[PDB]
Amino acid sequence: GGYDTPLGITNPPIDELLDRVSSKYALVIYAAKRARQINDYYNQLGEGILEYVGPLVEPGLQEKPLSIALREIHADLLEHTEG
Amino acid sequence: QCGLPKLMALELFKPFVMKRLVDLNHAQNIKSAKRMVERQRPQVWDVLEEVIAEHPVLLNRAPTLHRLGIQAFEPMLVEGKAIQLHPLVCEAFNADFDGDQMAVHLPLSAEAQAEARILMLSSNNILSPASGRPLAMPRLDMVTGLYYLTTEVPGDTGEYQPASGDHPETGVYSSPAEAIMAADRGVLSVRAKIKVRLTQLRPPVEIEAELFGHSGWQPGDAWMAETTLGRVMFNELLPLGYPFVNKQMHKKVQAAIINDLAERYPMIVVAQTVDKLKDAGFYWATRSGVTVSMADVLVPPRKKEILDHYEERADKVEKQFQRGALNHDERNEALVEIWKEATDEVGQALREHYPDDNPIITIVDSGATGNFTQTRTLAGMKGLVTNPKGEFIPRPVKSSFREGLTVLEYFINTHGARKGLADTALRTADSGYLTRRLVDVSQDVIVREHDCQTERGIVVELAERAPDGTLIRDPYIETSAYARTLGTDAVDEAGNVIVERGQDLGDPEIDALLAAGITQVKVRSVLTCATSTGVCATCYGRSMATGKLVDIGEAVGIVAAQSIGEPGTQLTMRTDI
Amino acid sequence: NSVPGAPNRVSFAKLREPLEV
Amino acid sequence: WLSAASFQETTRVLTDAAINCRSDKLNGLKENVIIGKLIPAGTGINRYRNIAVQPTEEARAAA
Amino acid sequence: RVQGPREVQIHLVREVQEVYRAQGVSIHDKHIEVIVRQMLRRVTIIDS
Amino acid sequence: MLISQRPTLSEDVLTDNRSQFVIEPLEPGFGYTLGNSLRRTLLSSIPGAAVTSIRIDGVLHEFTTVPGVKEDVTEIILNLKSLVVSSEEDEPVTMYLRKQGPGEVTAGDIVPPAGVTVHNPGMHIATLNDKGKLEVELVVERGRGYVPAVQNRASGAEIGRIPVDSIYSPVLKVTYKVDATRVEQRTDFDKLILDVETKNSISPRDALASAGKTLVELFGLARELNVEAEGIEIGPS
Amino acid sequence: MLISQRPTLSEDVLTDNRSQFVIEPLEPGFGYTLGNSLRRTLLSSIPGAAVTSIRIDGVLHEFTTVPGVKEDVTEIILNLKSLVVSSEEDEPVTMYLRKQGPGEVTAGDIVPPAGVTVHNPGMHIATLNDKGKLEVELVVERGRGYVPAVQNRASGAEIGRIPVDSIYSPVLKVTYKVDATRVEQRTDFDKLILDVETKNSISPRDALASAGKTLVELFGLARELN
Amino acid sequence: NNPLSGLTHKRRLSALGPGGLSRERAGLEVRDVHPSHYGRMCPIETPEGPNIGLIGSLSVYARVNPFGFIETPYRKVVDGVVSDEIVYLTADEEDRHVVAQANSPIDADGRFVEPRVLVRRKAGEVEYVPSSEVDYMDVSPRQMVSVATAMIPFLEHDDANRALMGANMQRQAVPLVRSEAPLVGTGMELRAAIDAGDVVVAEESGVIEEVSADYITVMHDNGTRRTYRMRKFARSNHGTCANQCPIVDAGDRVEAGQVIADGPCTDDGEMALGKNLLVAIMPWEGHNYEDAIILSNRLVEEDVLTSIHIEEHEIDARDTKLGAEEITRDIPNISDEVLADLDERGIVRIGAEVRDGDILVGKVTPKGAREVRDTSLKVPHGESGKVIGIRVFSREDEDELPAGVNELVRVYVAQKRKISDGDKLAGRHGNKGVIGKILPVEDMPFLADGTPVDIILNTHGVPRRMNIGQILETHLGWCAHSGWKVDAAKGVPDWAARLPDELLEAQPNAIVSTPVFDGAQEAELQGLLSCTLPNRDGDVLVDADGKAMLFDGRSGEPFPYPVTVGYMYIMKLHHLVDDKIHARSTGPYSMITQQPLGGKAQFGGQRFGEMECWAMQAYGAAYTLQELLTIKSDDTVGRVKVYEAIVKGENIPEPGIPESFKVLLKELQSLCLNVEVLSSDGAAIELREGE
RNA sequence: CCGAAGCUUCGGCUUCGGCAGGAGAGGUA
Ligand SMILES: Nc1nc2c(ncn2[C@@H]2O[C@H](COP(=O)(O)CP(=O)(O)OP(=O)(O)O)[C@@H](O)[C@H]2O)c(=O)[nH]1
Ligand SMILES: [Mg+2]
Ligand SMILES: [Zn+2]
Repeated sequence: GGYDTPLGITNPPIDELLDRVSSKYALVIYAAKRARQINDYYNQLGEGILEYVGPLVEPGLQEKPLSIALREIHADLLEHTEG
Repeated sequence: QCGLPKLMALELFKPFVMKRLVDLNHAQNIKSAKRMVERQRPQVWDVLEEVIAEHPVLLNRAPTLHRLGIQAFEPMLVEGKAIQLHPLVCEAFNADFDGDQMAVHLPLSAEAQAEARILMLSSNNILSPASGRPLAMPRLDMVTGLYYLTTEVPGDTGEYQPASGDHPETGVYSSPAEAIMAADRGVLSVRAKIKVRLTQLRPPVEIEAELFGHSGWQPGDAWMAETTLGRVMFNELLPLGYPFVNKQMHKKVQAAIINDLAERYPMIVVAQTVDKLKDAGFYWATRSGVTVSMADVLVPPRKKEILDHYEERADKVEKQFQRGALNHDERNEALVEIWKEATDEVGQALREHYPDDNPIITIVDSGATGNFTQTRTLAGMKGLVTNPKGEFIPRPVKSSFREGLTVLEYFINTHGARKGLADTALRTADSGYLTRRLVDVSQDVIVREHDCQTERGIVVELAERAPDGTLIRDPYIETSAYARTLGTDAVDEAGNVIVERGQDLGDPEIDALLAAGITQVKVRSVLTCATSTGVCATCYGRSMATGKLVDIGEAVGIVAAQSIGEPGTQLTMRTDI
Repeated sequence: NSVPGAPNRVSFAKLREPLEV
Repeated sequence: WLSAASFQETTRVLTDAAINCRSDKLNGLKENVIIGKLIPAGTGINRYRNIAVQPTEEARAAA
Repeated sequence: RVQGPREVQIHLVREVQEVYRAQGVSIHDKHIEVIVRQMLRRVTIIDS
Repeated sequence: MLISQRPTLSEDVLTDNRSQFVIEPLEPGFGYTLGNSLRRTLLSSIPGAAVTSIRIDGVLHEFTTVPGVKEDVTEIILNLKSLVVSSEEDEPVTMYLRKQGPGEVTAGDIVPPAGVTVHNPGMHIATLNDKGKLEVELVVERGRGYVPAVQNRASGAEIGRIPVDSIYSPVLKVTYKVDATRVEQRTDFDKLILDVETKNSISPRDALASAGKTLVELFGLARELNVEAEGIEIGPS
Repeated sequence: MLISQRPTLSEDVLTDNRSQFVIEPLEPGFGYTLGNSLRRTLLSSIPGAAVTSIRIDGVLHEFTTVPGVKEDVTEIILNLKSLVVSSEEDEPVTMYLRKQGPGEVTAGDIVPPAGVTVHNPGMHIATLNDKGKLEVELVVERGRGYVPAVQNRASGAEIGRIPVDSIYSPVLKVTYKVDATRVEQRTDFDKLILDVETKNSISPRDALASAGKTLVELFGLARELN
Repeated sequence: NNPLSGLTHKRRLSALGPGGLSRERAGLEVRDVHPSHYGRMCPIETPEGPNIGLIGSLSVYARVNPFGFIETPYRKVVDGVVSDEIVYLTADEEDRHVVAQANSPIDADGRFVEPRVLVRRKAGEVEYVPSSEVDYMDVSPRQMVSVATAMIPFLEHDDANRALMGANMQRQAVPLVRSEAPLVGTGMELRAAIDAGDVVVAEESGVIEEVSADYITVMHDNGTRRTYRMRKFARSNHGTCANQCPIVDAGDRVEAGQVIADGPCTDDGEMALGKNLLVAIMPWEGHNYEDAIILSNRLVEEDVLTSIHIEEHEIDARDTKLGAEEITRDIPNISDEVLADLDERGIVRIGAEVRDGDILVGKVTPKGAREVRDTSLKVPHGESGKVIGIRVFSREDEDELPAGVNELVRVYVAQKRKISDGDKLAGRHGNKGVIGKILPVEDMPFLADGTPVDIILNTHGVPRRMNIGQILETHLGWCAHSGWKVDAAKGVPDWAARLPDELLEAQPNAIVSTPVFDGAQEAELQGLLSCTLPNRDGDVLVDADGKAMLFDGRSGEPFPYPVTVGYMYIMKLHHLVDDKIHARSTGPYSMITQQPLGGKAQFGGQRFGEMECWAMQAYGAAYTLQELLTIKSDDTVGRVKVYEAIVKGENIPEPGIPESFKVLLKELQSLCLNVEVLSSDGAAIELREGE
């Protein structure tokens, strides 16, 4: 599009995030299941050996795992199947 | 965005702050951090700026009459004890600023945060879900500012003078920057017609066809415009590829522009465009000179003689009643009719005197607020009023509020300001009951599949033909035929097909159908669905809130009930219904 | 008026009053 | 009886349900709200609640 | 009984919209059809 | 008295003739005291040169169409008023443009009068197509700001000296917006975000460098009535 | 044609509190923004002095009455807000008002320290009948702007000190008027006529010079590039 | 709240009670203005909620029969001439007579000028009869209004709804630390303050002997001496301050009935509920959008709108089972840091500033130590101010205390409150809004001489609400403030023919009066607006239309069009933002259904009602609703694990089952109903945990 | 669940102490 850069909670733009998914009800579960995996990786790295994967993209200074999950989704780095 | 007081955000975000305080070596234990938070030590005002970063909250105002009574924002820390609300959500919340209160709620888990950030964000909910019309639109002050800016005043300072002999065009400008520099010196007025060379603005369709023909590479192609400066500074707010408008911005025009932008562009440029329309509206509202005095409310030039001529006939009716000709209902009827003609004669001897610049005229003529009945009541003549039952009192109120009513007129005027106030506090009961009864019956209707492959349907009128042979568009076609799915192909005079089965009915399809001699059409409706439980997405049609097909799993029933119920209650409160 | 010590407040009234509240 | 008892006329519906020995299958919005479960609409339906997400092979190999 | 099921749905969806259109409120017809559909869903037994 | 927090200027080159200066943190209220006066000093104090009159040949009267060229006199004026020129003199000079033949006369044809220069010699003035000749006599003088056409009354010397407008300013569009920042527990601070767009004869950074030297001498007539007066010292660099 | 005449200032005295200043010839347009630039710096950032705490002997809070005075403490407080004080030292200085017996307490009974001078020796502070004495201890400080009351038990103080609001501005009213010269032959200019009225602590020509120092020192972070 | 509300409470006629009506049974015909209310009940002043039309106010001239029927006075007329004999008539006797109208032209002798007059016939029928049948006449034009409605200038120019709101909101104003009388008034304000009784008046004539801040001694002419005491900083029923001040000198001569001392909302004997502020009617950058208000900073630096609020608390010492509570400084479990205030008795010291958590009086309940508890009176959350007084009652010094208790202390705390964002302002005509912004005095539009304005009001709300009395009030207020003088060199002008001789010239800061239904016309205002005096310099800022040219304080250029300027009367309403802010993370819970408590005093939560669930179900948010209904309200086992997970940074757990459902099941089981929760194959689940 | 006090190997362990329902009236959006 011909928009200016979004700021804060409107990044990434949702009209492009919705082109990778079937509807707006599956994006919620997609992001909310990636965020739990990221948090588990963070909370299991300092204790023992785990099986999950860390953030596939470079994080910021203090970023919520939901933002990292959405940035990974927008970059076409994940894949999912529907029940 | 919203604005959240610091003393409220500290209490809402206590455990996240305690965790951050212990983690950042600002405390030793959880109890120590709890005590430090409770004592408001100066170490907790910096962690409570990255704790609340990108964490949405939910705002709610009562009564919640429809879906848009709850919305999700992104908090900001302000100074004070009040919450700051965006000017453009007051229509959806129905919130003025004379004492209202709202409540805040905090999502906790990942799923709740994702739902708040994706489904409920305010910049995603612009279109109304009951009719598909935009709700976050300029209104009130912004409408006056944008109607003043885009108004053409004939005979102003520095307009185009097509002179010869003495001097040339004298008023042609080579760029908008030169026009702005001239207007900063007092030589040129914003609302004076000029000719300016435009480079980065898309020409209208006819001009584009006449000049470029094949395509307009608007990044660097120059044309000529015959407009004002205000229209250029208005068109520099719309997206880049939007053709030049060149019209006066009555509220209807703004609504049409917003609807077109919403239906033809992504949902982020619309949210970015309303925010910059609001700035210009607010900036130009204060420099438009709308103000109220007592020398702007003018009286009708010759009211005395009008009233005299409409009073002679009334004493004639009175004499005829004294002669016994009429009973009592005939006296009443005739009085009422004379006094229902004089009122509108004053109306039509007032709507011409007023000049077309008077704030009272330019605030109701721009679509901001108000009617002309109020303007006639304030400066003309109030008219016939009602009695405690419902009948009209023969004696009229002939004085305006600008001259002041008498004791008896003021006393008889109090019978219609009490009824409205008792209905405001009694009709809302029936409205609420209706809502609650409608929600419960249609609570098991949910979109369950994508297509039932049925063949039944209903017949829709879609305009009728005049005896001469010219089609007349149906007055109610936006709420009966638009946003539906066809059931059978539309054929004409045993010829080809214009649209096919399973296509949405926008305005291009409507005009294509109308321009081929077809009136009756068969659509797919929920009344004839073959699905066992719930309904299917194709039969329902298009979702009004988003403008595309519906999503499997929505709760159409609640939506419908809410829709219906809301109008009624609102009308009752503001007012019949 | 009708009060021993009161501020002097001039009035626009054009009618007189035969009774006191 | 759970959805009808909370609308109107609690005593009559409760008496008739007691006499008839009715059974509730808990397959509506109101009942699922009352007992504390996910409503069968929006994100609470089976298709969306059982989504499985894992990183693609190329991204996992690269990082 | 006189006409049939199809004409009651037109009579209802029209008589309800007249009241709302008199005062200038715009509601799509697909919102009243959802509620009318639930008013015609049962059958009365004559003999079993 | 000290300021507490020293403001700092920073730039952000967007294009080649456009930038975005930011000045923060500014004490509460000083974002509107520094905005409008920098905008006005930027758009009406920097000197420069521009065309002030033309004398196209073949127009004793009616200024409608000139023989040979495919443009009206108003488009010739619009194209001969966007010329980025500069002159190192004092009194009016005179230039000439005489191209005869099928082609496209451009700004790389006005022979410079040893001292004045053309910085954009790629602009299109006209397209001589119907085998003719164009002869234009221009007068380039210096000044400041936007001066509207100085309608004269020579009554003889102005046989056909069409008077044009003069954009002497080297800056073309300035806009400013005051935002808000946070310094500790105190919000409601200020931040100015200018936006200067210039021509091709000056760079956007010499403007906010020669507009702080005609204002440190206009507000310097006040700090000379009593040198020892005590103010808000900003601090060391 | 470019002008060269550098703007020149010139003052005229109408009283000892009011003065006018003419600044010709400015550039066409640049006549209202300079006036507002100087008015917005003259009515905000000029230092002065004001009282910041009192301590009567016998009183503990500000919601009580002294015996023998015809006003409570909240009216002596609301009458001690119009005292025009001056100072030369950057440190709190304690004054002393001690009057007794029938009469009326004015501002000429405040024996000042050495470096402080009260400029209003004829204002009202209270009325005394033959049954009361007023012993006050005012604390004077210097500053800039308007600072609210500095709380008590948030500064390590006792139980008799009464904080007070302090306004430190020595300026009362400021306005301007421009006389434009829009002739032909494109020879235009402007002319600003500023009027500054100060209370009584600073002469009308030392405020213009504190605002000229502030503005000659804030417009210097722009010419730091060249 | 203020004297007007107290006076109005005692003149209320209520239609409910044991023998009257009900809020549900009452219909729509008992809440109407009957034509027989003229002179007996006020048709304007009535509540706005469910009690609309069930509560009213008596009129100023009305009086009650020895039977219970309200009367009203009339002037007897004979042979077409109005006499001066007053007869009181009830509503059942005035329907057999023709009663004229108060606003009727009467000549010098007393004969009607107009051939026909407007009268009131039998069944409230208004007619235009020829003036020869009249039998009675009204006493005054303000016969049909109450005591609070008769205080609004230019009432006949206002709609009924706006006058209703103005009359209701005049009773919610708070007293301010300094009072000032209106520039434009009505004349009812003097006798509405003496009759209320919050002032002190002299019962006899004499000279003043001694005046102080708390007593006045008056020596009568016969020899007797009377002394009057004052209430200094007393708390009213609603927490406001009631302070009385003397307004007499030490040698004045006093007549019986003269006002000796002022009161809460009184200025020199007349009621003053607000302040006079300079107004401009214009939009400003959207800061006054949708009924918001912009203020200046001069209203905070000069204490224009400031009010004292006093609050009270109390503790007891009721002898418990083992031993008995005894207030003492010895609170073992506490240290000596938070004990500096408490004197050697256990009570705070007059003058100590308290916060939220400070201990006021400490008590240790024993057992008959190592058995004492920490039961010390603390300051309820979000409250502060200096301690201004104590009152200790003990039975050892002989006092009547409720049996069982041995010590009852009462502490008072006062706080000076200023104006801020969110506070509600109002006028006398229906204007109402909260304060949106407070601006520096250099950012405000200013007149040609540099005078900033004090308040900005929007112009979009006036025409559509039909309250145009506020603009007339601003014009008259400017004329009264500046002062005027009418030239009579060539005789009195045509527009000033009917003006009195004392209104042809006025001084700056003059006080005027415009009665409610017989006041200043509009020709008079238009003529006075072009006669006002100049200021210090010979300049006239406001022209003949009442409009002035203002400068812009942020950019410096003048505004392109003239703007309306004037003075208006603004009051501060008792709806302050400091008493409405609330938030909660965790706190006290209920007992039967373990949901959060309700209310602001008990640190409660906010209800998530039925209508708010329909919006959630229509959005499609299935997880937010479940979390909002289980782990934030009722799930007892999940609340603690959720808190621990949030603190430790882990993931939020899965919700369980609410407790209210189990309470419902036991309720259904107690009515002999066999309700069970089955599984997919029978085998009813226990549903009691415990394992 | 909170507070006080001890052991404390730093995971925690021990002693003591502590509660919140109805009816009526007025008001804001
Ligand atoms: N559910 C209820 N809401 C109420 C009630 N009384 C007031 N209200 C609320 O007050 C609000 C009144 O809205 P308004 O009509 O005053 C807003 P508007 O700009 O139209 O005012 P005007 O300028 O007079 O046109 C209404 O929306 C309600 O939300 C009530 O009894 N019940
Ligand atoms: Mg409201
Ligand atoms: Zn279907």
